[PDB]
Amino acid sequence: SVPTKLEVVAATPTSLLISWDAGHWWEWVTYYRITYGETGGPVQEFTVPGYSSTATISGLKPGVDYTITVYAPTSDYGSPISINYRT
Amino acid sequence: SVPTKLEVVAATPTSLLISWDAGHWWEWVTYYRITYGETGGNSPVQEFTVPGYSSTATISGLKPGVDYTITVYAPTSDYGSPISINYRT
Amino acid sequence: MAWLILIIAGIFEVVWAIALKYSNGFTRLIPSMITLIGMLISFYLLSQATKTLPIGTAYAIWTGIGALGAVICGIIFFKEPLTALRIVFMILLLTGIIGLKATS
Amino acid sequence: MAWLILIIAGIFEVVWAIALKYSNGFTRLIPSMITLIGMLISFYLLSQATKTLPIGTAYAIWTGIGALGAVICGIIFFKEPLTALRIVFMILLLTGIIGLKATS
Ligand SMILES: CCCCCCCCCCO[C@@H]1O[C@H](CO)[C@@H](O[C@H]2O[C@H](CO)[C@@H](O)[C@H](O)[C@H]2O)[C@H](O)[C@H]1O
Ligand SMILES: CCCCCCCCCCCC[N+](C)(C)[O-]
Ligand SMILES: CCCCCCCCCCCC[N+](C)(C)[O-]
Repeated sequence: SVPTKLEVVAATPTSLLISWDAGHWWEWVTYYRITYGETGGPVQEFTVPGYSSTATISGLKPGVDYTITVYAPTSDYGSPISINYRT
Repeated sequence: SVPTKLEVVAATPTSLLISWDAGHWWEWVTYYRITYGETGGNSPVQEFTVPGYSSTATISGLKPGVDYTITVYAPTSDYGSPISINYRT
Repeated sequence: MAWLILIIAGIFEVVWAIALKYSNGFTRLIPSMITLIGMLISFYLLSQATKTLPIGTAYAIWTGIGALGAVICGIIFFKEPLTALRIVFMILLLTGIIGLKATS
Repeated sequence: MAWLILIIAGIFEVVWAIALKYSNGFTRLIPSMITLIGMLISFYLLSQATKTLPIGTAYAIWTGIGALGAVICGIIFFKEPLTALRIVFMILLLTGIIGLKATS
């Protein structure tokens, strides 16, 4: 349920501008935790406040395929989201 | 009562460092609001609040060579009247 | 006026209490933001009322309103069993609040 | 032991109550600081004591100690009034609160 529709609004070889649907009203969580890393094999993470539905991922290596995930504060919302994207 | 001994610790053409005597631990307040403006100038005075656990504060973005009047306030004047100074940057 | 603030303060005591449970682990934005604002408003209005009113009187009426409005919200917005005991307990509560105001 | 930390949780409810009276509307540092920490300690120990004890009985003893304790320290520290009527209406009020929270 929350969150959903993780996309890549814009992307350079070293940066991805992701977004998602925070739901509405009763589903808006306090914060999201965005993680990124190579789809192969340490992950890096950051957190955005729950009111904002976009996030920017920087410092990526061009040409490498990245898996981006957006987690809700708890599992009591509706499973995480995960997408793959090559810079 | 409080605050007490408002002085300019450090000064720069564009910035002033100010300090005051917060008093005893039963005299401490939860915030001071500080006021600074060109003395006599037609410009209204700028203002910002400082945590009451601090006896100092830095005032930035000042016109060099202009005289300013700084004032430190307690939350209420029931404690002590506000203290003011005049410093030329 | 100090009593008017206490009434409003006790009103916000229950709203952040019900918004705390409508929030999960302090995770739902809209409920969590109603708990913090509600708390800050409740505690602020209480500190104002205690500037001029006795602390033991201000605390009791503050908790009393929050406890009273909690039952009024449970009976109405939750389908709560209305007990003869709860009625007389609520009566004792409003009796004490109105009584303290009259002895100001 | 879960009861004793509930008593202490109610004692700190009196702590931040008297401190809130000394803060003069969250203006005087240290009383305004004993108040903030006093209710976080109270809320924490309460959530710990409520994790074992009945949520209804735990709250009734939680605010009961805090309410009565606020009335006692007020009439002592701040020389708050001690009228025959006021203590009667406080009893009615405090029992009304202790009643509604117990029957929940
Ligand atoms: C948790 C305990 C510690 C938390 C304390 C937090 C205090 C809030 C910080 C700012 O406080 C407010 O700032 C206003 C700034 O404007 C002040 O109004 C002042 O400013 C007006 C004009 O600006 C003046 O006319 C008034 O005399 C004067 O009340 C006023 O003092 C105060 O409400
Ligand atoms: C640091 C111990 C925890 C409690 C805080 C109490 C003291 C905080 C304020 C210190 C005094 C502020 N002052 C007067 C120096 O500006
Ligand atoms: C207004 C006249 C009646 C006043 C008393 C109403 C309630 C009496 C019955 C309470 C019974 C509950 N319990 C647990 C004590 O048995």
